[PDB]
Amino acid sequence: QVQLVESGGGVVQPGRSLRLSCAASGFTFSSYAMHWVRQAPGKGLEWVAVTWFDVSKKDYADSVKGRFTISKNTLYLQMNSLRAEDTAVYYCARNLIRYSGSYFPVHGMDVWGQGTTVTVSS
Amino acid sequence: DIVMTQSPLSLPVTPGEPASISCRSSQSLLHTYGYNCLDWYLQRPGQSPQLLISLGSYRASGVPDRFSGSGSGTDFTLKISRVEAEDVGVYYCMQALHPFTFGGGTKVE
Amino acid sequence: ETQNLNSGWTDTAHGSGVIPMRTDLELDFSLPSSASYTYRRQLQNPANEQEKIPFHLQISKQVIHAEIQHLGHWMDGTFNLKTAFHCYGSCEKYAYPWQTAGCFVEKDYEYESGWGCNPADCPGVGTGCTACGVYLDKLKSVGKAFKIVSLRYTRKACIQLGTEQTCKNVDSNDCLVTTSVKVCLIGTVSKFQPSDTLLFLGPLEQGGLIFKQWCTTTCQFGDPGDIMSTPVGMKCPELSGSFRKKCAFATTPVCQFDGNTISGYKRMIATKDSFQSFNVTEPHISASSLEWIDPDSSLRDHINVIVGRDLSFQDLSETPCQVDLTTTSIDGAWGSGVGFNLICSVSLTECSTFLTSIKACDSAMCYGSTTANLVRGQNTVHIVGKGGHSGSKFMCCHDTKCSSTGLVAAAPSDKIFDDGAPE
Amino acid sequence: NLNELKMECPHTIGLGQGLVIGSIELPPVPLIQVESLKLESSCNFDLHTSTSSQQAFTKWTWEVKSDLAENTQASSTSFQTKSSEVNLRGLCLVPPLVIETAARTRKTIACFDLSCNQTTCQPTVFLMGPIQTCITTKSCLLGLGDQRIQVNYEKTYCVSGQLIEGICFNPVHTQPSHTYDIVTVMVRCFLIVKKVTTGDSMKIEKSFETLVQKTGCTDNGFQGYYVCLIGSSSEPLYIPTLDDYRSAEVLSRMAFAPHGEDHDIEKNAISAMRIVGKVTGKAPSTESSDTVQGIAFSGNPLYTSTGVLTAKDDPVYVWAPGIMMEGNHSVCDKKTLPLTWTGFIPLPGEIE
Ligand SMILES: *[C@@H]1O[C@H](CO)[C@@H](O[C@@H]2O[C@H](CO)[C@@H](O[C@@H]3O[C@H](CO[C@H]4O[C@H](CO)[C@@H](O)[C@H](O)[C@@H]4O)[C@@H](O)[C@H](O[C@H]4O[C@H](CO)[C@@H](O)[C@H](O)[C@@H]4O[C@H]4O[C@H](CO)[C@@H](O)[C@H](O)[C@@H]4O)[C@@H]3O)[C@H](O)[C@H]2NC(C)=O)[C@H](O)[C@H]1NC(C)=O
Ligand SMILES: *[C@@H]1O[C@H](CO)[C@@H](O[C@@H]2O[C@H](CO)[C@@H](O)[C@H](O)[C@H]2NC(C)=O)[C@H](O)[C@H]1NC(C)=O
Ligand SMILES: *[C@@H]1O[C@H](CO)[C@@H](O[C@@H]2O[C@H](CO)[C@@H](O)[C@H](O)[C@H]2NC(C)=O)[C@H](O)[C@H]1NC(C)=O
Repeated sequence: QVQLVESGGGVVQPGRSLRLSCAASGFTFSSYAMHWVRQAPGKGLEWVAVTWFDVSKKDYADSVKGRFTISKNTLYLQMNSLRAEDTAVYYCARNLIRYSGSYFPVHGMDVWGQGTTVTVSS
Repeated sequence: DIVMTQSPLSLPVTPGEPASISCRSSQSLLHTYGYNCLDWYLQRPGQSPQLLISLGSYRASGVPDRFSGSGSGTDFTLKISRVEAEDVGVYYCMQALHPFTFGGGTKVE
Repeated sequence: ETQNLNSGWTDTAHGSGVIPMRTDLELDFSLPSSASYTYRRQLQNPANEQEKIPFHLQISKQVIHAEIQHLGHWMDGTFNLKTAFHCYGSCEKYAYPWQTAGCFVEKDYEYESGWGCNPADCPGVGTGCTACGVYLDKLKSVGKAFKIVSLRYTRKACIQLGTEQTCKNVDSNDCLVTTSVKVCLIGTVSKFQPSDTLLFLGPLEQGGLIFKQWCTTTCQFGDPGDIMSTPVGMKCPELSGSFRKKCAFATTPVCQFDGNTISGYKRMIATKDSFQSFNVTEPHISASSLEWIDPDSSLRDHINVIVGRDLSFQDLSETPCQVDLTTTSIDGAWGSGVGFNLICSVSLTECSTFLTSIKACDSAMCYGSTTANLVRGQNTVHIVGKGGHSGSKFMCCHDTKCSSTGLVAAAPSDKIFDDGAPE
Repeated sequence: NLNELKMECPHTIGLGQGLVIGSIELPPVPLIQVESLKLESSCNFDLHTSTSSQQAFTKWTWEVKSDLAENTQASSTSFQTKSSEVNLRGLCLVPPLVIETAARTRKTIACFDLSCNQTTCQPTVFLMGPIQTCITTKSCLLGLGDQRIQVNYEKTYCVSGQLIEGICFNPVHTQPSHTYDIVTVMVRCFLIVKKVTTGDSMKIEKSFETLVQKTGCTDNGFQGYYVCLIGSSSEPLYIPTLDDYRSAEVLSRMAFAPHGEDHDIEKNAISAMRIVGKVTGKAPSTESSDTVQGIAFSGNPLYTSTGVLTAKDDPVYVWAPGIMMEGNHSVCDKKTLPLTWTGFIPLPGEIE
């Protein structure tokens, strides 16, 4: 079957470091784009980053650009200089895209991970 | 800039009636390829988000016929006929291209 | 001075050359390969002229030894072009039967919107990768290839001096040195060179082809040796060329290829007359060397022979080998056309063995000769000749001793013979 | 329209041994007409009728979803697959010992296999019999659907080996030496179902998993073997035979080319197709879970579309038009074995 499992979540102080991981299985990692979507406590949904066309192109959100880097068939997310406003549950999702360097979806994020929790407040 | 606006932040209703959710964008979501780059997601209380509609009106696989997507340009709408008990959760529209901005949430109960 | 002998028989009259050993008997001559040499003289002591010793020099055919590297089997192939458009996602690797081919090269094309080439048989709008590939199918072995590391040329030298006999292989660096006779192979000219590649389309004794340019480091489809089947596995060439993404019927994406589509074996077959071929006789191959006899006079040797002046005539003429000849049978007919065969019972005495030659004369001239190693007792020798006229009773002659009986015939090689008889 | 099936016979018939075999590709027929196909004989030999009986196949097809919105982009869920049982008649389903003893029983086997895409099937007719039928029959006319097949028996050189520079070389009969004159001969193999009560000796799929060095598979319960014929005339070959070098080489070629040669119509020579995607199915269709997988495609008919599941010893026959069934021996689950297999085998050779 296909599924996504997250790990590496924890709780640290502002300015430190943390790295999340997303192990994929059941589908080709070069045919689907891989997204990171977080959800602050009691708040809505916020897109974080994405990688597509195997792992040669990457994009990030403005609020995080330059601080996170999206790197076994597993997906990583290095969270450096994690300031205190990134407190959220981070999800791992896939979606099908046209086979090109230009990101364009064929359908939305169909299968998600169970999510991992990371809170930074001191 | 670009932001998404969702109507009723809360949509309480009984089981077995129609329901409507609107989602309005700052700029046009109609792509040159001819697709509205907007998705519809649902998050149950203890569950991760799930896919309902992709690219404006294309019903996702495994989603029953009661859900329906429509709209063009900037004014999009999510129709659900005969609301069931399983439909409880928060609804989110999402832009399908980079600026991936979310609607903000619409609660149903 | 050297003397370039050639193979063939020459009609000679009766006689046998006698050489009085006042000086060292020196022979300098060059003979072609695949040509056996027979030099026969009677060596006579200047003092006591009744001391005559037989000298028979028999030089066998040239065998050529080549240190070789086994390169494996050359392989023919079929150029097959295939295009696979994925309706979604990436192009899968080793997921389809055509990717089981012996060797292949694929190119992955991105989906470009606005190209217009959208097939109508995908379940929707196809947006996946286009996998274009060249696949070499139906690989067959067409022969073995060997690379020449080094070359060495030997000739078997057999000598009958008086009552003594010996046979020894001689090459360039190992001259035969006896107390009385020295046989030196001084040089050898060859059609084969080191680093040459020998290709054998069939068995060893069926011939071969010589390749000066055989693929090694950079191997391309169409080169001599492009596809090789080695013990470690399949060694494959680069498929020189490029892919071009085309559109057929404004619907289905199809790829085309600009470059060579003819295998190296097929391009060799179309130009086979341009490759040096060579015939092979009595081949012997190991894991490190190849041994054969060229039968096409492609090789030429240069031999030097020295017979010492001070022969031990007294010890070499103790019990001289005595042979007796009786003419018994004759096959074939006469004349210069059909040729004949002469059966003769030869009986040697005293000696255990004796290397000599029996000749086929008539009343005036000899038309053929046969050299053989006589074993003590009775010997049956067959002689092939050509010639004769009414009343020419064919008989067998050892030097000048001919059988008393003579047989007439009916109505209508690559050897060298030199017994000193008058022409 | 008619098609000439040529039976390339050896010149030595009275002193000959083994069988003579031939095959021919027929024009494609639509999918609806497949179940009513009957192979008619009218020949002058002794036809074995076992293959002319009905057998249940799990017809496994794919198609685009009928309720597909306009401009819907292709995905893994934009199409569906389905399966149902259907009776097929005339396919190459030879009982054991039939081909092996055909020389003694003097019987002739005639059948066909199917290579299909989404809408049509191309039949490949096989005909094999005793060497002596090259004289007693000589000429005949088979029939299948709307097609007739002119059968000609003609004496042919090097029917069992390969021509090297004009001289025939046959495979070595046994292997004492090392590496020498290699010939490349065509083999046509046929799957045989044969169960035994206790041992693992008939689990041929375990031999393939050994050759590809795949450990831990347990879905290899099928019991059977293959009967191969070399060239156009030879004695039947049992696969696998543990002391026959030909058997080990034929088995090795199957392990690394499970679908064997294609039955392509190389006219036009434009090899282009569309890969719909990886699919799974229920075989039999009354199963509660998926039992077979493969690759759905769109294009001209290329490879065989018939096989058996390697999981069940009770043979589960699958007819998957438009789907290349999973044949890679390195997987453990949902793999299949083909009904017919054509390949080219490199073997040590010797002159006739
Ligand atoms: C069932 O499913 C499995 C799993 O999907 C599948 O396994 C795959 O098998 C293929 C071969 O059948 C494997 O691919 C081979 O990989 C080796 C190793 O690749 C690395 O190393 C080489 C250098 O050693 C690098 O060049 C390469 O980029 C990798 O880093 C390759 O060596 C193989 O290439 C040779 O064979 C090709 C034909 O398959 C030739 O086209 C190619 O030119 C290569 O030829 C070689 O020839 C000389 C020999 O030394 C050499 O001098 C040349 O330079 C050249 O290297 C080949 O790519 C693949 O990894 C497996 N995938 C897995 C295990 O996940 C089965 O194939 C499949 N079976 C069936 C029947 O469907
Ligand atoms: C190898 O031997 C063959 C003969 O066995 C040579 O080919 C013949 O050459 C003669 C001489 O001109 C021709 O009359 C024949 O027609 C040729 N063919 C045959 C089949 O006899 C061949 O030339 C030899 N190879 C080399 C390199 O000399
Ligand atoms: C499946 O194979 C059949 C047979 O080749 C294809 O049908 C042929 O299509 C060509 C061109 O459209 C016609 O000229 C032939 O007359 C057709 N033959 C038959 C028997 O119908 C068919 O197109 C293939 N399926 C797909 C999806 O390509």
